[PDB]
This record gives sequence, C-alpha cells and structure tokens, in this order.
Amino acid sequence: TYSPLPDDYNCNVELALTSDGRTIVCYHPSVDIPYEHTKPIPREEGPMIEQLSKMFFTTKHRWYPHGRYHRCRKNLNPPKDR
Amino acid sequence: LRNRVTDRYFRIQEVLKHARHFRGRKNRCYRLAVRTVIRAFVKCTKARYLKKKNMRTLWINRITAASQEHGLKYPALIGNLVKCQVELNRKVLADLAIYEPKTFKSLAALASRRRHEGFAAALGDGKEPEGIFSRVVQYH
Amino acid sequence: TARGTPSRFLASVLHNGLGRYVQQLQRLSFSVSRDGASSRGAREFVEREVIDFARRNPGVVIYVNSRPCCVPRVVAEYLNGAVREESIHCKSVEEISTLVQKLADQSGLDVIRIRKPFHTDNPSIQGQWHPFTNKPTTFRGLRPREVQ
Amino acid sequence: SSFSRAPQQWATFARIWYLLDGKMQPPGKLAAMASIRLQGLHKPVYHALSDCGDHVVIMNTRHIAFSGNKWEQKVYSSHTGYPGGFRQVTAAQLHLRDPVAIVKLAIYGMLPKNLHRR
Amino acid sequence: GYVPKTSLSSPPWPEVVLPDPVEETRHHAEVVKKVNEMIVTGQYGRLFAVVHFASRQWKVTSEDLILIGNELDLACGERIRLEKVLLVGADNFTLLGKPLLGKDLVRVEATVIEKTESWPRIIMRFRKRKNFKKKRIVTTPQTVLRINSIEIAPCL
Amino acid sequence: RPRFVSLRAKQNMIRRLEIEAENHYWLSMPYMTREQERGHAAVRRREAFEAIKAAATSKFPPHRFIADQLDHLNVTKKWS
Amino acid sequence: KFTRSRIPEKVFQASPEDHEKYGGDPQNPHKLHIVTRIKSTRRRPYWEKDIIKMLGLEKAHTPQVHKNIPSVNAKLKVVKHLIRIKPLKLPQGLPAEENMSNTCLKSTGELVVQWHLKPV
Amino acid sequence: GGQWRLQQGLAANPSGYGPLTELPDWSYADGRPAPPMKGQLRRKAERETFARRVVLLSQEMDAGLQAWQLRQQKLQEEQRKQENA
Amino acid sequence: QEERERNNQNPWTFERIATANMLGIRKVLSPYDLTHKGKYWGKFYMPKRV
Repeated sequence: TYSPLPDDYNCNVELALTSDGRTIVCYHPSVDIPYEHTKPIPREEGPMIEQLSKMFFTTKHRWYPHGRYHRCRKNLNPPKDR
Repeated sequence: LRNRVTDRYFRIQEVLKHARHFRGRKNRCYRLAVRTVIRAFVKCTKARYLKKKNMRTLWINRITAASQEHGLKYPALIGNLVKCQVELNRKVLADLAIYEPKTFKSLAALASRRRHEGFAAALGDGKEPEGIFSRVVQYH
Repeated sequence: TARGTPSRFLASVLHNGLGRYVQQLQRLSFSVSRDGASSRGAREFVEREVIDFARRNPGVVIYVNSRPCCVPRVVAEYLNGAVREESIHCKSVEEISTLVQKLADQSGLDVIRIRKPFHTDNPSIQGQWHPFTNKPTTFRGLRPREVQ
Repeated sequence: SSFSRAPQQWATFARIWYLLDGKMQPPGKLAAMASIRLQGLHKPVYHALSDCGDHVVIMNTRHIAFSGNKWEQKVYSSHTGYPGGFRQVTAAQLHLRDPVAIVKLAIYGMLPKNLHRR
Repeated sequence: GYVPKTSLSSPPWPEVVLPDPVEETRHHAEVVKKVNEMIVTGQYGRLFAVVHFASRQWKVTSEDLILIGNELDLACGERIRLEKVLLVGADNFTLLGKPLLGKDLVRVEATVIEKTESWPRIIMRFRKRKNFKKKRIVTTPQTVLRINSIEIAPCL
Repeated sequence: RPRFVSLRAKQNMIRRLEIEAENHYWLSMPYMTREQERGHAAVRRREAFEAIKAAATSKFPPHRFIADQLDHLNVTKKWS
Repeated sequence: KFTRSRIPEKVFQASPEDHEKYGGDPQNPHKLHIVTRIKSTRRRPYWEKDIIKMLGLEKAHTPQVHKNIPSVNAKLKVVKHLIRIKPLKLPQGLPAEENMSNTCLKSTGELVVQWHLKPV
Repeated sequence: GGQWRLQQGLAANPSGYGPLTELPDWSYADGRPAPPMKGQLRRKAERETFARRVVLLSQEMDAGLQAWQLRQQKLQEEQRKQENA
Repeated sequence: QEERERNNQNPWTFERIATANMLGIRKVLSPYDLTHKGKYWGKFYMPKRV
C-alpha cells in the first residue's frame, strides 16, 4: 500500500533487510513499456549560415570558418577510450 | 675571455620547449617565453586544488539532477543515505546515476524511506518503536 | 603541463592480467666500461646482481656489452615495441638494481599523462542513462496538447 | 543496454522538447525551470562542454502573473548608444508592447554569463 | 482540536503512512528469500561492485583496470582479494552493506599487472617583486590492478 | 560599505558560545586542591630537564674512521 | 589598551541546573580532561599562542589529555575560547599492559580498552 | 552528516575510527593476511602513546593525593606527640 | 528596564559574554564596555538594550 517512489517509470523497487540487519537488499526488475502505451509506425555564404543556424537551433558564429593556426593545432589523432 | 658559457643553447631550449604551443613571440623569444612559462607552471601547480574542487561540484550537480528525476532533493538524498549507514561518496553516486539508474532509484527509494521514518519519529514524540531502516549497526 | 604534453587513456597491452600475466619487458642491454669511474657501480652490478636478476626473470634476455664508454646505459625493450634508454652513469649498485627492477615492473606504455585513473569496457550493467529513463509512458503515446 | 555504440550515444545526448504553461504563473519561477532545462542541468550526464541543453517551449506568456506591485514597480532599463537614449519602462508597459519580453529577460538573466548563453 | 480546511490549516506535503512493523518484517523475509534464490540459481549476469581501496571508492566490474597512486608492495602478477565491498549490484538486484558487506557474501579478486612512475608533475612557486621562485619535479609511484572477478555466495 | 549580520552568522556565534559555556562548567570542578597538587610532578619534571641538559652537554664532533678515507680509492676500481 | 583578561571566579562556579544540563557532579569530579583546539591562534595575542603551545595543542582537532588540577586549569582558562574541554570517561578500567596497544578514544569521550572492529 | 554520526557515537568523519578505515584493504587470494598498512601502524602507535599518557597522569595524581594524605597524618601525629611532659 | 532584564528569554547577554571574555571578545571591546554592559556606545545611549 506504501511506495517510497512511484514504480511505473524505471523499475519496481523493493527494499528489504537481512535478518541480522547488516545488509540492505534491493530488488529492481525492469519495467517494460505496454503495447497500449505505444503508437503505430507511419509510412551564398550569408543565407547559408542563416539556414544552418535555424536548422540546428544555433547562433551564426559556429558556422564561420577559423584560420590556419587553429586548424593545424587540432589533434587529428585523439586518444580513444572504450 | 678565459671562461665563457658554451652550453647557452641548451639552457634556452629547456625553457623554450615548454613555450612551443604558445601564440605570438612568447613561443620563440626567450625574454618573453620565460615569463609566460613561469606563469604556466605556477598555474599548473595551483590548478590541482581547483581540479579536485571542480570535480566535486560536477558530481553534486549530477547527483542533484538524478535525485530530482525521482523527486528528491540533493540534501535529502545525501543526508538520509548517511543515516542508513551507507557510505557512498559523491563520485560513486554520480557514476551510479549515469551508469546504473536502477541502483540509483533503489538508493533514492532508500533515502526517501529513511526520510519518512525521520518525520514519523519527530512527529511521534515520546516512547515509540524505532524505524526498521532507522536502526543502526553498532561496532565495538 | 598537461596542455603542453600528450595524453592517453589507461590501457594494457593484450589484456595482460585477464587470462595470464605476461611480463612486458623482453630485452635488457647494458653498456659497461672495463675502465672508467662512471661504470663503477654498473660493473659491481654485473658482478653480483645481474645473474640473480636473470634467474628471477627468465622471460627477459639480458645483454652485457662491456665496451669503452663515457656513460654506461641500460636499454629496455618491451613486447609492444617500446624502447627506453636509461643512463646508469655514476650510480650505486642499489640505485641500478632499483632502476632495473622498475623497468621489469613497467609495461611498454608511454609514461605520459593518464586521463582517467580507471578503465572499463563494460561501464554499465543496468543500461546507460538516457532522457527517457525515469520518464513515465502515456496511454496511446499521446504528446502534450495532442487531440488524437 | 545492448544497443550499438552510435545509437547508444545518440539516445544519451538527444534533445528533448518540453512544454510550459505560463498562465497565472510568476515569470521568475518559469524562468527558473526553463534555465535548468536549457543548460541541461536536469540531465545527470551534464557538463558545460557537452552542449546537452534541451528545447523549452513556453505558452501563455501574456497571461503571466506578478506578485505584489511588480507590474508598476519593476522597471526595465535600456540604453540606445546615442545621448539621451536611456529608456525606462515599467513591467506593465513592456508587457503591452511585447508579451514575451518579460519571460525572455527573466530566463536570459538566470542563464550563465558565457558564450553558450545566446 | 479541529481546524477547518484552509490553505495553511494542513501541511502542504501529503500524508504518509508507513507499513506496520510486523507485516513489513514478513515482507522483508519474502524479498530477501527470492533474491537469495536468484543468487543460488545464477540468474544474475555481470556484477558491479563499489570497493573501498587506498582511500577511494572504486566502481569496478570484471576485466576493469584501476590506477592506484601508491606502491602496493606486491610483485607483478600477484592475485589479491579486495576486502571492503560497500555495494554489489546486478541487473535485477543490489546488495549494499552498513557500511560494509560481509566476507561470506561477496568476493572481489584483482591482480597487479603494472608498477610504474607517474608522468613528471611540476611544482612551481612564484611571488612577484620578492625574488621568490622555486621549481620541483615530482613523480608518484603507481600500481595498475586488473579486477579479475566478482563472485557472490548465497548468504542472506 | 556597510556590513550586516545574517541569520547564519548569528547561528555560528551561538554555536561557539554554547561550546565555551560547557568549557566553563568542566573547569568548575578541580580534582585536587592547590595544596594537594604541590610537588606531585616535581620528580618527573626534574628528570625531564636533566634529559635536556644531557642532550646539550653531549654535543661533540663525530668519530672519524680510517675505512671512510681508504674507501675513496675505489673511485679507480677497474676490471682487469 | 588591549590587555590580558582576568576572569572573575564566579563564572567558574557551577549551579545545580548546570549539573543537570551537563552530566557531572561536584562530588567525585573527573580526573582528566580531553582538550582539542577548535579555533586558530592567528589574530590572537602572543600569550594565548604561547599557552596553546605549552598545552600541546598546536594542531587543530587533535585530542590531548590533561590533569584536572588548578595549575593546568589556570592555563586552560586563558585559552578557553580556543578549545573544547570534555571529561575523559573510562567505562572499563584505565588500560592495563596487555590491552595498552588495543585502545581507542571514541567521540563520546570514552576510552575503550578493547577495540576489535567486529560488530555487536 | 557529521553531527548525526557524533550522536551515534561514531567519528564525524567516516574516514575516522571505524571498520571502513581500520580494517585491511586487501588480502592475498590464497588467504594469507596482508602486511599491515603504514597509516594503520601510525594510528596504532599514536593510540598506544595516548593510553600510556592516560595511565601516567592518573598514577601521578593518585600518588600525589597519597603523599599529601601521609603528610597530613604526619603533622597530626607530631602535634599529638608533642603533648607529652 | 529591570523587568526586561529579568524577563529576557535570550540565554546570552552582553554583560555575561564581556565579563567572561567568552569568544575573546574583549579584543573588540572597550574596558569601559564592562561597566556600560553594552547599553552605551560613545555619547549615544540605547534604552532598548538589556
């Protein structure tokens, strides 16, 4: 009858204590999206900057080039994780 | 000139190697380079403090965000987790928020549960049994 | 400084300690002078310590050159193909033994800035956060202010 | 989980469109909410350099409410560069002139003062 | 002590009723039991653990590398058990201790794979107009641990 | 510029005042009187100073060894 | 002129309600103090700095044990505003030779002769 | 949450005294205990020093009281002895 | 004034703190403040202070 959090979005959380009271146990099975909650699948530098600005919801500044100094500074072989 | 420095090139180069990535005449002229390099090194040393500080504010920001998803405030979460005798630092909690969201919801649930136990204890002045999650493991 | 220096992520050579640990150091070359004060310690090392080190580390091939040189050197080669040249000039036996052991312990990875003190290929078990996690679904999947 | 690398990345950093109703609401509280969402502070993957901000749509900005006598008292000050270009209008005057101005200015104020703001 | 319904008559937060201790204790037993049963069966997939080692909490998994900013006085290739596990999580369950999980419950094993110096760190002091300038170079000893395995035993 | 006292500042002050009030109380009850106290630690106090005096008096140049001098010949130690 | 402050004796006289507020009794007084410096000696006179040095309280938030005797008390009175004083409590005996190594001072102010990290 | 920890009789800092710091971080996989941690050694040493100080101060004060009592008894005995002749 | 002094609910008074030098407060107080008990500040007098 009591839930600390509404269990309808992420997972159903059940909190418990071990008999000794030393360990807290959490059971969290994932919540799956129902069928009913779903929906069926249906079947000129100046002007250019403005077009791009509007399309991607940015300011104009991003779309202007930068000089040789900045271009050549950039790391073309950056370290990759994972 | 009985004695004169023959190794001045290398002495200059020691300072200059650190200046290569600077812009302007700072990168190549020693008189200007040395001054900027001293500043660079000083900044580098002092930046260690800020690194640690900035990480912690980042973690708190992230924890706040994740807690707010579950309708819990940052102080509430941290406070109640401590009262549950769980000792998870801010770095780990931020990591859990990003990578283990089910676990984070569990922790948010636990914090919220403990919070309500606190309120019930506060409201119920006098002789009342301790909350189930409220009771603490004693070490001797 | 970091901005003035290359960086890398924490890595192993071939998942070193996953299946079995393989010592990365492969070859160790020493250049020692018969006569010369610089190589004094080095000589004493070769006299007493190198035989025992060779016994302890069978995977490493040790070469001792014993030629005229002003500065004695140790060259360490690793499985990944890294080469490290370290001067043992005017060093005590203790210092040389220390350095040699360090080379044995080290891998072939570059001693530069390591970006993160941890590395994982499976960071998430429950699933990485996205905006739609912690969001409830709605009936018929209706957007806000949608009639149908 | 168990997504390909590219779709995983895509889902994580995706932009989300939110709706706010401004009817009988203080501009500052709307601004507070909007500021959080626009910066991406609501997302636990937040970082300044991650540009993980989200779209915020606010409607009924004409129907905002002010506590107290803020319609009369609160003054918006602007200077055209020219001498005698200093103009001060009350909140009520600005609202009649431009309905979206008050909420816009409130949000703008609460956003961080850097190049990302605009 | 009745007060008619106004805005300030009642606290804004909703009334919260917590379950009776007896029912809750029973419920806790059922939850613990089913989680135990999952551990017995091996329903869990990959595990993640939050381990306390060298002052810092590490969120670790199998085949994970960690960098420790000190010498561990262990030969390379030596397998060690990391004690002080705070939290152990699966896809469907998490066990978190107060503050530490028991030894019987969880076992995490790692191996020393690399012992290195850090890249040189510059310490620089400068005060203007005082002729005050100092430079130090420090390298910190480091150890790399490969987290070999995380294992859970049915002890709840 | 005028400075003003916040609620936080008042709280911080009262916190410290509470501590020092308790300090007063614990200083209120001494275990021994002044007469009982007299000369109880005298022996220990004395011996401690003799230790200091001994350290001061023991100052003298270190020993010089023949081995140290002869070991410098090893700078020209060579293989045959 | 700023000078040394001489404190009236009346403030060091405990009222009955004080005996209620803090767990102590005038008969059978505590033998030892625990003293920790909780406030810096910077922006503080030289005499207070010197007395802090004598008491061995150079480092903040470290507990030091002192005799509860008039002479020590006199020194504590000068720097009372820099320090926190709690009575040292011994739930068991004061430590013997066998249990000398295995000791811990708890935050409650009690020194325990047995300190094994096992839970109850 | 330092104040709560103090109420429960723990150290305000979790990095203080308690099983989270004082226990060994690691052990050998086969089961051999690890060589003791350098910080823990230091902590044990400081604690031993504190305990040695506690016993010494206690002993000094009780010995002082005994000495004073003997002096008082001697004075009383002397004064009653002088009543002769 | 006498009634206000007796009636006061504030545990902390200027007089008490000043006389005992409770926060090392005598550093920022005048010797005259001991007698004035915080009621007098320069030529000005506060009747509203206990």
